[PDB]
Amino acid sequence: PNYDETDTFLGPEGEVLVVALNQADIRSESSLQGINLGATFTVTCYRSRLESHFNRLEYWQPQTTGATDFWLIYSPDGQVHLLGKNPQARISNPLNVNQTAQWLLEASISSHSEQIYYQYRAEDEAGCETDELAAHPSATVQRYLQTVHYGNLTASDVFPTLNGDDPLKSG
Amino acid sequence: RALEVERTVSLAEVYAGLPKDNGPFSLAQEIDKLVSQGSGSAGSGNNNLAFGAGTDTKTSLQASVSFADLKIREDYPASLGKIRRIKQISVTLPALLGPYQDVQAILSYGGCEALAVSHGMNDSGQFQLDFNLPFEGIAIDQGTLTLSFPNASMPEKGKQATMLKTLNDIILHIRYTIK
Amino acid sequence: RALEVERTVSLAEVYAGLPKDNGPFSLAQEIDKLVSQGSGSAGSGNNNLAFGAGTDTKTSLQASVSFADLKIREDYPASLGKIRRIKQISVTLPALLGPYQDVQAILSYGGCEALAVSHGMNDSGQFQLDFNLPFEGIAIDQGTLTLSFPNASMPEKGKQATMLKTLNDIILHIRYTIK
Amino acid sequence: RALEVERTVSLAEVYAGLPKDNGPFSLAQEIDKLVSQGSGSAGSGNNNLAFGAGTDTKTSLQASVSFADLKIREDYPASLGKIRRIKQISVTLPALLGPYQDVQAILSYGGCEALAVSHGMNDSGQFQLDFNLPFEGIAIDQGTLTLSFPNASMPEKGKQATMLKTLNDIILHIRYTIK
Amino acid sequence: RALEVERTVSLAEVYAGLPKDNGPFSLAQEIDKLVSQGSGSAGSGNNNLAFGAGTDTKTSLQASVSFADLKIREDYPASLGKIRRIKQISVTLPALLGPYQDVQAILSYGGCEALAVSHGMNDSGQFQLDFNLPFEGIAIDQGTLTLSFPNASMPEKGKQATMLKTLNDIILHIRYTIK
Amino acid sequence: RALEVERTVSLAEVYAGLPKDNGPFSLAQEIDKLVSQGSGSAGSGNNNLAFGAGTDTKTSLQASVSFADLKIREDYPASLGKIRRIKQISVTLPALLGPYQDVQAILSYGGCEALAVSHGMNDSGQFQLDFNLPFEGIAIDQGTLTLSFPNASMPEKGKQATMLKTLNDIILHIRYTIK
Amino acid sequence: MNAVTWGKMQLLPITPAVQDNASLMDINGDGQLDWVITGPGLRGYHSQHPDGSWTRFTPLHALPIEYSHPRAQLADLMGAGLSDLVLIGPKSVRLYVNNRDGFTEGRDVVQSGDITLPLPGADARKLVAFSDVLGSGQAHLVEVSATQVTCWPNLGHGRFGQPIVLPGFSQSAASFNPDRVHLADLDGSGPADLIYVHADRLDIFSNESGNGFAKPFTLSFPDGLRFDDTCQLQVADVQGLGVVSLILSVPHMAPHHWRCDLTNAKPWLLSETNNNMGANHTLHYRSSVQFWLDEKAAALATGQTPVCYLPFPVHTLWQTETEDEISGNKLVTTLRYAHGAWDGREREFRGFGYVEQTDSHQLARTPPALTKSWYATGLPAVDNALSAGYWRGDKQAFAGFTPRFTLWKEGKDVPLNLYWLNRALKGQPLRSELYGLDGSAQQQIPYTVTESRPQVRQLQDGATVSPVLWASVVESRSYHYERIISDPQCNQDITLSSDLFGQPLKQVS
Repeated sequence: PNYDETDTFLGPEGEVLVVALNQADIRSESSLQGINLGATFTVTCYRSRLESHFNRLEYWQPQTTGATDFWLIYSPDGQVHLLGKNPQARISNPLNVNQTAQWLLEASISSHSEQIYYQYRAEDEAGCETDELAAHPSATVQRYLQTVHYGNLTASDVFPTLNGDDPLKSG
Repeated sequence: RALEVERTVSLAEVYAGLPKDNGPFSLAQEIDKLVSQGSGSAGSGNNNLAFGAGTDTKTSLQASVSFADLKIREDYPASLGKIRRIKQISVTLPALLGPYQDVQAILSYGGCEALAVSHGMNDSGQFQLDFNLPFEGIAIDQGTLTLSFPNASMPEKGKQATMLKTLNDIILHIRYTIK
Repeated sequence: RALEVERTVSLAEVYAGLPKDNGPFSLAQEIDKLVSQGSGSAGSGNNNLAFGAGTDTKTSLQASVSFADLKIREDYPASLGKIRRIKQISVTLPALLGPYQDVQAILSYGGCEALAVSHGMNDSGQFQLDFNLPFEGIAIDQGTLTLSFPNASMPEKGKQATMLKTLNDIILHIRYTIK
Repeated sequence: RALEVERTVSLAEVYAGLPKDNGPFSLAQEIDKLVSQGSGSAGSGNNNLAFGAGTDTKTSLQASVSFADLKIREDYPASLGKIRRIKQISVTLPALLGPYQDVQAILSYGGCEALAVSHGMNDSGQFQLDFNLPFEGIAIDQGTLTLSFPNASMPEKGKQATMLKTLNDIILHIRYTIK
Repeated sequence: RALEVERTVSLAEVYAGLPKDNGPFSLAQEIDKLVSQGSGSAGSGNNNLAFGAGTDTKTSLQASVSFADLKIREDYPASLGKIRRIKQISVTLPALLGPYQDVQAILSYGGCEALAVSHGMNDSGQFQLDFNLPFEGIAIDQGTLTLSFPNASMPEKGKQATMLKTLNDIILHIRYTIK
Repeated sequence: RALEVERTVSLAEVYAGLPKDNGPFSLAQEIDKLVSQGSGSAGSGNNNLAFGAGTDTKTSLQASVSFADLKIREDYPASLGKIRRIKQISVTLPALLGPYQDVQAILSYGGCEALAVSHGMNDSGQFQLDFNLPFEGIAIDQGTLTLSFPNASMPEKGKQATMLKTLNDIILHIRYTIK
Repeated sequence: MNAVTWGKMQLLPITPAVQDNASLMDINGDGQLDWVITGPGLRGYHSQHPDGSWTRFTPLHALPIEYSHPRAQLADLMGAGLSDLVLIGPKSVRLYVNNRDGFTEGRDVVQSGDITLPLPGADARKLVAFSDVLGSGQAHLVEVSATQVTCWPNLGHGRFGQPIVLPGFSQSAASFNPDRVHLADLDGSGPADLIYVHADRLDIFSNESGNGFAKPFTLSFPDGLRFDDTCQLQVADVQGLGVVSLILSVPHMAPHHWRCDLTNAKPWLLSETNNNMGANHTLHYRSSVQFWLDEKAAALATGQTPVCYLPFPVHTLWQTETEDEISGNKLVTTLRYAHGAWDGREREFRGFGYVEQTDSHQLARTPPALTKSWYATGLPAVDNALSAGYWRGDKQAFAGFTPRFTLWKEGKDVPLNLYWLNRALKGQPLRSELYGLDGSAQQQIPYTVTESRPQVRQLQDGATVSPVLWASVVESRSYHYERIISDPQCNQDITLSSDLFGQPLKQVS
């Protein structure tokens, strides 16, 4: 990938996404689910080019330098997904942190305010010899799904990490 | 020392790039039309594609071109020199040949005025090409350069009626000198 | 001051395209017939495949071809030149030999009248072929041109009896002028 | 017998390593800026990329270099010899050509003073580079060597203008003798 | 003029094809036997493999072969001629050479009687083979051709001892003319 | 009519093979050390690696080798010719240069005494090498052969100081005659 | 059942007639080989169709002048599966990107850090080539010395990472020649193993996931085979076994050859499973090459001409035997594939168009149940050949279905970028016929016949990008013959209207 405006994305089903036309769906948003995000984002509704599920995908990307880009998936059974908002759920270039290559699923909301939160761990230099550390020095990019939190202790239709207040300090 | 220049002319880009008065035409579509029927014509003036006129040439498909319309003199400025004359002409015919067949073609001019084509891979007329020649010294402005394909009629069951169906373009490699 | 033309002749194509009552035959299927048994023939006239008649050539398989039956004079119109004389003939035996194997074959005509084939891969007689006196006098429309494979009998237990059974074609690369 | 040396000179490496007093530039960026507009300039002195000045050369991009600033005399110690004269210069153009396009370029020195680049890959101006020449004997530490590209103006619809947008470099294969 | 014949001779096939009264052998199995031991022999008469008997050649593996046992005169009929003499001989040595290693070998005959093999892959002894020669005019019946390998002893620490273990065959490219 | 022998000589194997009363060394490590600092030597006698001594030469990394310590006379017996003299020497500098790069190196001997290496991949000092030369007739036993790389000291910011650390070995393709 | 040989030497009827300055390569990557003629005057190619035909001369839109450089080479640097043109310098490459119609404007990618790239061909004591010695699917830059194997990882866009040393390979420095070094993946785990060829033996170094090489093991040559500089080692899949075989060629005094077969089956695939309660499944695999050679041989028995549209082997599941260990009953479901489809434009495997099942029970009699079933591939040359393989039989059946390409405007389906409409049909069912193989007079008559009709609705148009397409089965017709040719019991379920999101608005049974 070139990591610019001339790039295509793959959906979760493995099919290529295209920009959805109504002209292209481009809107300017600064508020998701009542929460002020801190910046103004250029939301772009995407769509699978071979439609099976009829879910829609929003590419939120900031105009301001200082925030970061993420995705939303609105599945047709009322669920909304949050894919790669925080750097724990993004596979990005270790040199250029804005060069994201994989927005991993971070949280889900159901229609009945039930939430799931996905916790990933980064790679580290643990338990590998010095022949591994010489050839692959800063290999701290690959994420592993460590634990998945669900069982929402109180009902809320907002994402557990939009507000920026420790998403597992919620019960 | 001459300024020794190699020029590549595609006959499809010449024929389709004709002015609309004389009438441009597709080369491969008109070759497929001229060979399949008995005879006909395509083009006008000296940039044409017609059959033969003389005796024992009426089954031959002749592709004429004009040196004045190739505009070779505009490729370099006239302050270099005006003695612009041909050193050597060779012709490549990209076709689909049979298992052990050859190409028969005669490159003529209006002795060193004729040239036989045998395989069509940068094909000079010679067995070995030695610069130590046909068309040598003909100016790049005046003249008419005809490529005649014998046995090119499919109603007359000519043997070259199948190779010309696979022919998409005719390429001339003009080597000329500026001095 | 000449028109230098190359012509390819596939001998299995020539032998298969003989008219009826002249005995058309497959060169690949009638060589290993004549090699396996002692003697025989294939076709008639000058386009025949047989063994030699004289002494020391009784075990030699000779694949002869006529020149007027090739009709090389019809490849170009007679308006170009009525004189058409052979410049050089080379033989190719396709996919027969390895990189360290040899064929023994004599290409003769009825000095500079014969030619020994050694590797059969665009193979002339000579160690270096320079056009700098091969074949003055030989017209393309008269004569016969035979190719003799010695020791080619299996009941006499000659070498190249097993090798000629794995033979695909015999290709002659005739080069001639139109002056 | 002379010390027969070859030196490969890259004009993008020369133009980008000028002193800041003389105004260095990138050859790749400045070409598609000068081609896309009518005419401009680059550099200063004899290491300049600019359009032509005279009659019928104004639509022709010229890339000049100075022999004195290539510093070829310091490649070898001055005890090996103090004359270093050019034997032959070849030009290589890392560009993209179309399906039947050629390169039109004139390498000139301020008949053996000029050269005509045609294919642009180790391109001496000759049909056969026989060493038995243009620029022969020009001293390596004095003079100006220019390379003119005719039909280089895109507002004036030059046929060579789209090739120059892809031209990444100009490579010079200077062969010279130290004797 | 002359029937220019090329013939490929394997010394491993000559040494295996000896009659049982003359002691046939495998070439690479006795080359490895004689190099590792330092002395010994193989074969009989003129088709032998041994170390040289003279002074300065006591550590030199020599592979001899007789021209009368190669049976070259039976390759073509005697009606073609009797003047059958060698034009040229080249040597192929299919071994395992290093990245920058050379073969030392002298092909002799009992200054145009000897030949030095230096790279061993279609190796003629010349820096440039020019037909415009060693062993020229030698008849194909009389004589003995010897390929001597200097420094070919493992007990005497020869620099070619481990090279010769890898050598599989000695292949001779005999070019001869039948006049 | 001489025995024409080509011997490939690798100079790192020579420097690694001096007995340790003269002092052996590896060519790649001693070049990196002697380029990075200004002064320094390696080896002893005539098979040394040092800098130039004369004027305008003290920044030239010179690599010398003795002809007697190559022992080229031990490759063939003295019974086949005592008269061994050089026909030609070519130099390869393996894995050094990119596609459009040049090296400056002089192979000399203590105008046929010197030779300029320019591309270093089977490099003779000729623009077009013709066998019909430098070092032609230099005896096999006697002399020193010096390869000098000008501008090779890094504290004086030599243009060849960066590329010489890449150098692995120096290869000489000596072609000599035994007559 | 898997024995492969080669036929007669057949003379090809047409050849592209410009035999100079050309080679065979896939210059555009569409699966079919091209005869790329880059001569002095013209540059272009003839493509070879799988049905024997040669395409006419197609000129390349742009070719670099440095394509004729003696040290340039065609490699895969951008990662798009195409052969780009590269000139490797020690600290800067020049990269011309293949864009499937010629090449693009050349870059000069300067390598970062202390990276000094090896140069191919510039040494005779080293092998510098493009190989995947890490298993990543990229052509990395490898340098095989006599002492170590150093790999520069390809990062795309001409960039190259810091070098990685893969230990474990070593030879005698005198007896090391890089021309006997062959980098080839032998099992199929992805990294390239290292084969060094001696005389009378053959060292093989197993790549350990791109982290090094194992202890070598020797495969001694059989009695009568030795190697030299005229010999050649080829590595190819000449067997249809999924794994490559080592082909050694000795050319002198007669060309004779030998083949080393390392394994029978393709390794690291799932063979057997077990739940330790009395049930186990054994899985057997066959390559799609073998399913093509069986299809091609049976076509020439009826005088038809078979054409293959799958230029790459797909290692398919062929037999999955189930065994209940308590009762001893076994069931062997054997599969048979045909009409594989690989799309050249999107460079993707489209699937098979014909799958068979044969449920044959082995009770410790009952006839096996063969189920033919066709699917739509999306390739129109494969989809138009499927309906010539159906069971006609009864001569009174209704007319079969075709796909329904449809456009969506003003809230309704109005009928009709024809490539993307066919591409949406992949994996749709087209027919299925069920048989019972008892060796009776009704063995060839099906128990039931089901036909389907897919449709594709274009939801938004695509100018340079793909459209949005929605594929569904719009009407399905089923038959019930019960192995009686006349008198079946047929029915049908048709969808007439669907709304914006594919919910049915009008259905007819």
